[PDB]
Amino acid sequence: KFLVIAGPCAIESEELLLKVGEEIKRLSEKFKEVEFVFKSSFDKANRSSIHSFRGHGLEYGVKALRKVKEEFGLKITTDIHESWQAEPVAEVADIIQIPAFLCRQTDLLLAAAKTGRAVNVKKGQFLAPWDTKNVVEKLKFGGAKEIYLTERGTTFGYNNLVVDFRSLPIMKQWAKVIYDATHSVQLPGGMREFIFPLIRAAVAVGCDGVFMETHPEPEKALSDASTQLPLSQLEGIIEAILEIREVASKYYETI
Amino acid sequence: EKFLVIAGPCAIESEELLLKVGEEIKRLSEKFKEVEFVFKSSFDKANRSSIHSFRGHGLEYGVKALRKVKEEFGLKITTDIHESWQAEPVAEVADIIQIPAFLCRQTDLLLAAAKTGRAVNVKKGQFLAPWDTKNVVEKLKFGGAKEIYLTERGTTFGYNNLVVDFRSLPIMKQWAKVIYDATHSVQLPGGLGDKSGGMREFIFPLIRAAVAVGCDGVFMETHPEPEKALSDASTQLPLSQLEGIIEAILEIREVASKYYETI
Amino acid sequence: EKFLVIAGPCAIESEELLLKVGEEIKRLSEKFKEVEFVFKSSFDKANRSSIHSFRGHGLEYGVKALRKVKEEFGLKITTDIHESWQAEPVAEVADIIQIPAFLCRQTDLLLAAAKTGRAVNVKKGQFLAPWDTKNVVEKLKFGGAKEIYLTERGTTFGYNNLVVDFRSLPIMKQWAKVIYDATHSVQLPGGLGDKSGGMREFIFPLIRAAVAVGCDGVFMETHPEPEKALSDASTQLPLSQLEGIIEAILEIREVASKYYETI
Amino acid sequence: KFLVIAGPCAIESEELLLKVGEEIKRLSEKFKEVEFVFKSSFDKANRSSIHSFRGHGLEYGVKALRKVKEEFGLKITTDIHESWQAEPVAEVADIIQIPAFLCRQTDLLLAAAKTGRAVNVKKGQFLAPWDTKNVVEKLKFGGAKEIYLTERGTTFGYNNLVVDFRSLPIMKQWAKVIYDATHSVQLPGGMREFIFPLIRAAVAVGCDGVFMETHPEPEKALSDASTQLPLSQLEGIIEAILEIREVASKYYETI
Ligand SMILES: [Cu+2]
Ligand SMILES: [Cu+2]
Ligand SMILES: [Cu+2]
Ligand SMILES: [Cu+2]
Repeated sequence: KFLVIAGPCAIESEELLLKVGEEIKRLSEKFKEVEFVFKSSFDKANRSSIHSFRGHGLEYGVKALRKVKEEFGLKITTDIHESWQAEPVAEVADIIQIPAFLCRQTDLLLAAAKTGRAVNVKKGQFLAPWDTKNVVEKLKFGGAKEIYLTERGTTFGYNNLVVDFRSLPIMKQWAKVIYDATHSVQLPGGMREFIFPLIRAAVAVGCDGVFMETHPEPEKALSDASTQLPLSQLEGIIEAILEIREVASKYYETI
Repeated sequence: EKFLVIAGPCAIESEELLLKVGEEIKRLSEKFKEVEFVFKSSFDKANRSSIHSFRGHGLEYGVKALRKVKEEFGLKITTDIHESWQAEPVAEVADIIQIPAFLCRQTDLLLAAAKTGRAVNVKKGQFLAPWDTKNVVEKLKFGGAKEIYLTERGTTFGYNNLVVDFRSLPIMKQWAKVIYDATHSVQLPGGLGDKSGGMREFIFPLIRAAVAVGCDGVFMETHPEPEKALSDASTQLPLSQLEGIIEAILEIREVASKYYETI
Repeated sequence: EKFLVIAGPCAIESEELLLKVGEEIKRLSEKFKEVEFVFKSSFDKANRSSIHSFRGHGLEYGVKALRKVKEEFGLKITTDIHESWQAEPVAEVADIIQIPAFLCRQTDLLLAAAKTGRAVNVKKGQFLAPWDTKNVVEKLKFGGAKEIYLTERGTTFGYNNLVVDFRSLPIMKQWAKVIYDATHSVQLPGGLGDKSGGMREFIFPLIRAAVAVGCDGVFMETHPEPEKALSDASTQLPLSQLEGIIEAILEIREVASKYYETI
Repeated sequence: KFLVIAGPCAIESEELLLKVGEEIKRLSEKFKEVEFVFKSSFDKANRSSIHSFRGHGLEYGVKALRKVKEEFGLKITTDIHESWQAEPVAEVADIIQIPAFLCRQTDLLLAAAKTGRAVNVKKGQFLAPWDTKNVVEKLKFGGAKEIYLTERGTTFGYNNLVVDFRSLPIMKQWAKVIYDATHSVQLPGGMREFIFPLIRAAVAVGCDGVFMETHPEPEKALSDASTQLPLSQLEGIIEAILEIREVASKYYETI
C-alpha cells in the first residue's frame, strides 16, 4: 500500500492532534488503497531561534499521540533527537523518524533500530543520494527490518533547497522512499504554491509514499506556518496523487 | 494548447540522418494528432568543450538539410543560432529560432532572432534564476517577438553536474510558454574531460515529473544509434523509444491536467 | 588578540598518539609565544559515513587521555560533544567545548555546553548561511556562554564537495570570534563511498587566504603519519609540516593586519 | 611583473576614460613593479534589462581607448562579443577579453587568437576550474601565445556567486591566472564590503594579476554601480596587495 504520512508539524496541543486526527481517520476510511500514518513532533529541537516554539515535552507528546492512536486506530510516527528518547517513544510510535540534520548520528540510528520499530530517516540537506546506502547499512546492522528514506531537499546556495528527483530512483535501490512535500519547499533561515506541483512530480517519478504536514489554520501554526497544508485541502491532494500514481505507475522502472 | 514535442538528432551529422529521424517523427505526428511536432537539429555545435570535437558541416549545408526535412515531411523546423548574422538565413527555414543556453543574455542575438518574425525559444542559461527570465522575455517582446518559449535545461549544481529545479516551470509560465529539455538536463557538463557526460537512466523519470508539474511542451534529442552519435552520445534517446515516451507523456499530462494551477 | 591555533589528531587513536602530538605542540607553543595553542582530539567520531569505520575508545578513555596531555604539557584542551549528557564530564577537562557541524542547530546540545562555563566553539553546519549563525550565538549567550567561537569549515557545493565562501569570515565576526578549519574544509564528503575523501594540496593555499581575509584563529588536524590515520587520513597535516605552516600564518597575518576592516 | 587590470566598467564617455586613465598613469609611475593595463568595455552586450546602458558603439569606444593609449602610453584591454569584432578591436587592444558567458564560443576564441594579441578569458560561472584546460587548448590551436584565465566567481544557488580559491592553483597549470575582484562579489540579477578582503585572499593564495573596475563616482556609474571601486581607493589597495604578495610569495607552490 502507498503510504501517506500526515499531521501537524508540532504537538501544539492534544486538542489540535485530535482535530487533525479526526480528518486523517475520515480519509483513511475513504482511501483503503492507502496506509495513513499520523505524524507530529513532540519537540522542535532544531529551531533557528531560542525564542521559537519547541513543544510541551516528551511525556505530554507521547500522551497526546497515544490519544490519537487510541481514539482513531491510526499508526503513529514522531521524530527523536537523542538516543535515550527512542525507547519511550517506541511505546507509541510505529515508525521512528530520524531528523535530517541527525541522519549521520550513528548512536541515534542504532537506538531507533534497537526498539524493533520501523525507522524513517530524513535525508540530510548535505547528503548525496548515493550517500544514503551507508545510512541503511547502519540501521540493518542495528536490527532494523522496515526502513524508509525521505527526500526533503538539498542545500542549493544559501537559504534555499532544491529537490533533485534523481534521488528517488537512486534511494529506491536500498530502501522504501518517501517524498516530504512540505519541508522540501521551505526556505531555511514562494513556498506553499510549489507544494502541489512538486508532489505531482514525486508520484510521476515514483515513490513509496508522501509526507505532508497539515494544520486546520496554518497562518496560526507555531512552526512551519508558511508551508503546512490547510487541513481542508488534504483530501483533494490525496485523490490527485492516487490518480497520477495509477497512470504513471505503468512506467516506474524496476530498480 | 496542442502540446509541443521538439525532437531530432542533436547535430546535423548528415542530411541522410535527418531524413531517417524525420520519417519517424512524421509517422508519430500522424498518430499523435494532439501534438505539434517540431523537428530539431543543430547546423553547428558552436560551444563544444574540445577543439577536437564535431561541430558540423556549415550553415549552408545545415539549412539545406533542414529544408529537405520540411519539404519531404511537412514538419516544422527549429535550429539554434550563435551570432546575430545567422538569424536572417536561418529564418528562411526555421519556424522556431533557438537561442543557446550560454547566449540567453546576449541582447543582439535575441533582437536578431525577434525581428525575423519567427517564434523564438530561449534555452534558460545554467547560471540564470527562473525569475530572471522575465527580462529575457521583455527583450524579445521589445524586439518584435510574438511567440516566445523558455526552455528548462537544468541549473549549475556544484562542478560537472546539473539539477532541475521544477519550481522553474510555474515561475516561467508567468511570462512565456515553457518547454522541458529532457535530454540536456541530465548531461554532466565537461564530465568526460574533453566532452560532457550524462545519465540516460534519468531522462524518462524526469520527463514524467515535468508533465506532472505542467509544461507546454518537451524537447528531446533522438538518434537511431546514440552510441555512434557525434555529439551528446550519452543523452540522446534511441529513436525506437520515442513513441513509447510520447505516449507516456500524453497519458500523464491528461490525468495531471485537471490539477494544473492557473498562472 | 593572541591568535588561536587549535591543533591535534582528528581522533583519540590512543593516549600514546596524543602525547606524541602534544610534545610537538608544546614545543611550538614555546617558540610562537604570540599564539594561544589549544590541543584538539575527538573521543568519538559519532557521525562516520560507515558503521565499519573507527569511532574511538569511549568518553572515559578519551577524557583521561586529554587530561594526560593537559597535565604533562600544560596545554589547553578542546574536544567535541554529541549528546547533552556529555557536556558535564567533558567540561571537567575541556577548556573549549566543540559543537559538531551537523549538530550546530541542536538547541539542547548548545545549552548543555553553555551552562558548563567553558568556552564554546561551534562548527558552522554545511547547510548554514553565514548570517544564520547570529541565532546560534544568541542561543549560546541565552545559555550563559561568555566566550564563543564560530568555525568556518566549508559549505555544501553540489554532491561530495565543499566550497569555502570567505565572505563568511567578516560576516560571522559581527557576533563571535571566528576560526578557520583548514583541514575539514578541503574534505570531499562521502567521496570515497564508505568514507569521505579530500584534497591535501589545497590546505595551505586556503589557510593563507583565511589569514589574509582575517580571522581570530585557525583549526588544523595533524598526525605523525596521516596515511595511517583512522579518520580523515586524506586531510590531516603531517606533524612535521605544522611548524612551517604556523610560521607562514603569522607572517601573512602581520603584513595583512593593518588592512583588516573594523567590524 | 604582476598585472593590474583596472578601469571603468563601461566607456561612459571619452572624458571618464581620461579621468581614470590619468590616475592609472600616476600609479604606473609610482609602482614600477606592476604592469598596468587599462580596461573599459565599448559594449555591455549582456545586460539583464533592455533599458540598461550598453554604450556608444564600437567605433566610439575604440576611439576613446586609443586616446587613453596615446595620451598616457598605457596598454589597453576590452572585451569582444562576436567574432567580427576581434580584428577592429585588436587595432587598440593589447589584451582581447573574452566574456564569462562566451568562454565556450569556439569562433570567438579563434577570432581573438587570430589577431596575434594576448587573450584573457573570463571563466564562465558554469565552468569547473579543470574545464578551463580545453579553453586554453582552443586558443593555442588558434595561434595565441599569451593566454590568461580570470577567476570571477561560480554559480552558487540563485543570484549569488562564490569564489572557490582552489581554482587559482588549478588554472595555473595551463595559463596565467587573474583574479577579478569586482564582478566576483556582484549578485547576479553586501557586495562592495567584500572586494578588499577577497583580493587579499587572491594574492595570499597566489595569482599572476588582479582585475578591478574603478570609477571616480561609482554611485553614478551606468553599469555595476554597486561594485566599482572609488578611484580614490585604488592606490591603497594596490599597495596592500603588493605588500601581501611580497610576503606570501615565499609560499606559492610550484605548479
Ligand atoms: Cu515541520
Ligand atoms: Cu544536444
Ligand atoms: Cu577530523
Ligand atoms: Cu563590469
